[PDB]
Amino acid sequence: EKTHINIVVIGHVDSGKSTTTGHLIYKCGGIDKRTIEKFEKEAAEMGKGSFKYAWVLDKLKAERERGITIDISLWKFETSKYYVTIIDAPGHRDFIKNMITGTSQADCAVLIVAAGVGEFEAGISKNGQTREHALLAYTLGVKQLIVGVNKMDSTEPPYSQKRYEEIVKEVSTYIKKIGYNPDTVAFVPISGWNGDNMLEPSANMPWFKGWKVTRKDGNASGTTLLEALDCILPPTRPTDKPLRLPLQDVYKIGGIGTVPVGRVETGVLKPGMVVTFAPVNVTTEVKSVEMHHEALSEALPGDNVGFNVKNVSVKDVRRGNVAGDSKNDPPMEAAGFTAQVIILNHPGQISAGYAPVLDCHTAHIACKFAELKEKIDRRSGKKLEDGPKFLKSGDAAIVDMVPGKPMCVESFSDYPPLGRFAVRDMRQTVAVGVIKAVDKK
Amino acid sequence: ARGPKKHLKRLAAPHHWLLDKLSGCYAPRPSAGPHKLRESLPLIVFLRNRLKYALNGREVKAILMQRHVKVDGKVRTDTTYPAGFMDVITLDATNENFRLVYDVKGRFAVHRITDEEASYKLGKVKKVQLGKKGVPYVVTHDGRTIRYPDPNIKVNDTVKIDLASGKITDFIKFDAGKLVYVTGGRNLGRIGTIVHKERHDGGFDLVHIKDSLDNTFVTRLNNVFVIGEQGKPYISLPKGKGIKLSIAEERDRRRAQQ
Amino acid sequence: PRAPRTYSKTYSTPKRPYESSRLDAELKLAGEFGLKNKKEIYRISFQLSKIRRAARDLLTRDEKDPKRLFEGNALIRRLVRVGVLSEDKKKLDYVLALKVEDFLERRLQTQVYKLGLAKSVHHARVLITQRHIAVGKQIVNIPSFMVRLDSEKHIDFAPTSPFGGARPGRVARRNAARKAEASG
Amino acid sequence: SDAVTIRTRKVISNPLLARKQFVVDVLHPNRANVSKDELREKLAEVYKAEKDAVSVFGFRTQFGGGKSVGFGLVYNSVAEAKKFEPTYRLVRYGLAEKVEKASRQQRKQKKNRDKKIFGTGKRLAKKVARRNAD
RNA sequence: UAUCUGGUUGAUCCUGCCAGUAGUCAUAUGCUUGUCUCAAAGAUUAAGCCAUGCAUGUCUAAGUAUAAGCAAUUUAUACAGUGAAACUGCGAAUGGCUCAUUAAAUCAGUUAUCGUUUAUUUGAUAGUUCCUUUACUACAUGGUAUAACUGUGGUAAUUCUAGA
RNA sequence: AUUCAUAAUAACUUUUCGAAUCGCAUGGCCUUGUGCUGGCGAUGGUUCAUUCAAAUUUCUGCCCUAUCAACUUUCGAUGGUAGGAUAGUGGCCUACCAUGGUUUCAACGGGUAACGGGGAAUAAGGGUUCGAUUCCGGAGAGGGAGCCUGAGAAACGGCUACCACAUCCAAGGAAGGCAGCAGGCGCGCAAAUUACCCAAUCCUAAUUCAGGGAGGUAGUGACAAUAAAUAACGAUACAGGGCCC
RNA sequence: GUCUCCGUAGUGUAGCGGUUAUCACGUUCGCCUAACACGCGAAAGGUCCUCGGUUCGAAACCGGGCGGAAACACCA
Repeated sequence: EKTHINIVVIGHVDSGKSTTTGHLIYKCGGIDKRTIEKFEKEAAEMGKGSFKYAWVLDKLKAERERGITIDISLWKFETSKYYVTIIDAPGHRDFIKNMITGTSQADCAVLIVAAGVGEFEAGISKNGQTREHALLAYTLGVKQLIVGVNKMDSTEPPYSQKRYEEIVKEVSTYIKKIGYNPDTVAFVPISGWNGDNMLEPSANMPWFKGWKVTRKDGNASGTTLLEALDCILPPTRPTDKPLRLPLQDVYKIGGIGTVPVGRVETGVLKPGMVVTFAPVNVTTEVKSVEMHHEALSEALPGDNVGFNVKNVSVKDVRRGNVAGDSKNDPPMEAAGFTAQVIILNHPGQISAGYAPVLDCHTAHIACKFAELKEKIDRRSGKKLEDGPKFLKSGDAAIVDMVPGKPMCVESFSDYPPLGRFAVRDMRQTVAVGVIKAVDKK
Repeated sequence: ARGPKKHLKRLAAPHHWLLDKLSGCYAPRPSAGPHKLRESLPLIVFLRNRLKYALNGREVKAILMQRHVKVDGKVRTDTTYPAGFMDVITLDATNENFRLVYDVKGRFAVHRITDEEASYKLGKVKKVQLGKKGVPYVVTHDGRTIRYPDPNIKVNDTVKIDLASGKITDFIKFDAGKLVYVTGGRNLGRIGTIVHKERHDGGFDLVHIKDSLDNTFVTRLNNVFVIGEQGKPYISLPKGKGIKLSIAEERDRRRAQQ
Repeated sequence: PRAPRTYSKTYSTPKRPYESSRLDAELKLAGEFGLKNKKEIYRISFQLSKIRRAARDLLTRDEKDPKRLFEGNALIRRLVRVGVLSEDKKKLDYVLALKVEDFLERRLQTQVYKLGLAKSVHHARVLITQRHIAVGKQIVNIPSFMVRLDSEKHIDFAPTSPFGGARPGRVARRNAARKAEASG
Repeated sequence: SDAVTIRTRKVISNPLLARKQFVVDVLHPNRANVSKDELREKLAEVYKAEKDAVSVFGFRTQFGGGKSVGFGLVYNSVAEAKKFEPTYRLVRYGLAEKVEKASRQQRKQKKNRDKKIFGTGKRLAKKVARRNAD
């Protein structure tokens, strides 16, 4: 046998992300009955009985008390076709950077959409996250995705049809403007809390015939969400390139040294291999590697593997570095880089010195635009003007920008997953771009 | 330490074994037997480093297991058998009988004896007692117990054990004018004649043994071994016969040989 | 738990390391005998101190002393063997009158110069280290060999050396092949 | 390879081990070394034996080149060679085949795992399978 | 290789100390680093705490097998060839690591056991044990299980164990 | 030097040992029979001696302190008698009796960045300092106590209990002591691979075969030591040292 | 990693969305000697941590980033 893929999940607040995620993990051999029954008892004492499924991924004390997904969390389950692990996105404008960290380490995406009356209109609004989360997915390199219409029982009439057809029509109009073809995307009606149309075909809604997709590789037609998870295409894994794994976390595991963990964006990580973290500049050797409490020999691209360093420290190591083999061309600090970025509406004007929190890959940092080289056409890199005076919404441009804080970045031609980024300012996605050139240190 | 020790590092082994200090950190500790570990020679070192017949440890084991050597009539099969003074190893193959006799320098030798000489072994008795049922017995240096001995046999004499039958055939009394063999001490391996002795009834009896070259030395009675009368040795003496030449005389001997 | 190996330092640093008179003396000796490090002079002086100390301890003992005689002739025989002491100076008193130059003369570097195969002591050093010179039937590449008046007649070019016949050599072949191909 | 001139030294006889030991001195002028199969081949006819009856080890080439000193053994019979020559040298030339007993690590783990069960384990295997079938 | 020097004073001779000098199986660190041989290496503060994987098990010609294990006996009708597991007999008190405790204590040289134990070895060493000892009793020879194993199983777990 | 070894008397034992074990080759006598004799061995066994040991013990010797001068004996201290216990001598313990024993010739008490020694650095000699660390003799398995088995343990890679730690829990319960080999955290100026092999040196078992992180090999390694590359040699342009014209 | 308290010349550190300044120390400058010294006579010294908005207008209104000052977390 079975392949390995990686999914992330996204959506508006109270759309039922963690409820749909956790209950789907329960159905597909995630945890036994006494573990989730314990979670029902503890959450009933807290007062949040509905969040018992959401608790499975939301393990922190602040998350369970508030009933809010603050930071991302990992959990695996084996489908009929292959292995897969989920990224539980926050779904808040407060924690939008944590979503960007999670979606950047994801191949596919499960866009959870609320079906209940009033909640869908709030989700796809100016202030809502349904517009933002779908836009941020295509920005970071999630080419293929799936949309899931949640809370069919809550909506009126429950498990009806029209309401479902209205949501699919409303999403299809918006999702074309982002870039995703809604013909290739599958639309599945589900209920996360009830457990309807996720594993087995639903009894409450016989009206639903079945979703369908029309790709170049192969067509698929499934009844449930689980079959739609099987129909996701195997991504292109660049195994031959130099390693470029931006670290995720660095743990100090009991009786086995320091253990750096991160997805192999490019290359093949293995035990007994020296690595260099980019911004801090710390060289160290890995003791061993693991993925969801299971050891590995070869950490292939797109994997939740986690090396472990040695002969150094947990502080020398850090979330954000690139273990480019100390033997191969390692990741270096970027003083200034040529990174085009197109913008998605900055309320203020974008001139110079403007340092938005560039969230290239898993790292967010303020970057000040040294200047604007050329005003460029919206596509094909066509040069329109030489040396602009200012820039506005709905316009492309190449721009050289200096970070206000030590950051590691790389060109799009060398590393496609590394080269993607977005821009944020005034609590909104002001611009989106890709880096073509970069000056090393 | 909570019991006996079965190990011997290759730094506390007796120096007369002529073992190196680089081939392993351990030494072939002799098993319990007729002689003490510090006054005997294991069969492994004798066949590997003295006769050079065997190279490795397993070669000695293979030779021993094949029923070839015969120590004191008995074939024996232990690689760490403590063969000491007055021990004769008989080899059916190669037609050689080897006798363990100390040299002048302070080690063992490879003295070859005829088949007739290997039929008898000299033994210095240590204790004479009246055992159970009133039977007298003697305790030789090798620990052999011989019942019903000659009444004239007393402490500190030497008997001629028949080996094949284990019976006493001749006894040599300890008195002045007796050729002896020093076994143990800084004066070991010397052969000379007894002139007199101071009794010293407090322990450690001393005897003044005189060499054939008018050289006299003092050795405790526990380290002596009478091997015959004056001028007639009951055993074939090793080469040199314990002249004990000085460092000057040895150097001239080498320069007269090269 | 194996028996440790024995190591010893073969040189003694001077107590006064900062003195013009001694500094120029070793520079003259090193240049004349072709020595790179002055530790080589430190080494050869250390051996001189040891034998002088041993010989001095012998001279405080009476004549016809077995210890003095045996070690005395053994040290004298070794010195006359290696060639630092002449045959008529075997009296245990000239041993204390040995100098560093006498020991330095016995080095194989100086003997190669003396027999006339290097034309310069520095060229003897490169000949020593490039394996073009052998002792007897053995190639020696150590400058300090201390021939002992018996192998001095056996000092000759090694059979496996381009200078003494044999295969012509490396840079010669590259030049020979280059000119042969140019002329062909 | 040229003017090998295999000269033997310190030859001894052991009817105890049915072998003759000798420090073999081999000179290799203008040639690097002599392969082990090379000395064994001409060791056969000097001692009037076969190729598969001799054993040589060592052969540390003398510094400078042109000389090598090693220690050699000759065995009278093939069966005597099997029963006396160690296994590592047997598999070395052509005499036997070294079967891989996995390695030391897995053998130790298997021994400990077999030590954790008291008996053959056939009844234990069927009992745990029946109990843990569901 | 039994060696000194600089510094109190305007200047001198002393006492006197500081500093310089060289070495360290005395370490730590810095800069640099091409080769051959040999080779120390979690002692100093923490004898502070440990994930995980190993570190002692074992048979011959010769203690016990019908593996309902494996080849072939054809010299073998009871096996008698090889032989897991188990019972049994030994070993596991050796080795390895550390220097916490301890200042006539340990330990070193040196005595005694005529004041004791001693597996394993080595050399020797039980004509006398049927007790109204003539029927009281097999002595070309006695009795009793039990493990492995077959099957029933229990606990979430253990080198966990029961009943037949 | 013995009430020593040993022998014999009169008894004591609920009674120790005095072969119901095993492998090969199977041979001789004839009163011609599963009749009677018969070898080379292994295992075990009571006692003695010997050996590998173990445990006590004679004499001498250990750092700094008197801003430690008296210590020990309540409830063991010194010695004697007798008895228990020990494998043995013995206040080792008990009952009684006597009041002794040590000390300025440095007792006793305190500190020790104190296991001791063989040894290491340093020097003419004298000596000073260090010595956990490859060898020998000791102590410990986190701090103590107790015990089975076995010749031998007061054993911890054997158990039992308590305290301080700490692991798995479907909350009843169960499993542990890396100052063993690697490796992890902490500590600090300060110290290596979670590798390979029983090929060597040995040890153990029933035993030639098997096992051994004992050990060896490799890797990290500028702790310390040995030797030793990085350059030499001709001809040309100058500048010389004796000397020839 | 999440959450909270502060950030202001050189040291001090005030002070207050239509506007950043003060105070001592200091920092220099004319002062004398020979260099001084005290004695003195005068003036050089802040993107209000960074970015982005709110903004007629902000450092202060708000939010993001960093720095420091405090917490709780962090079994591939």
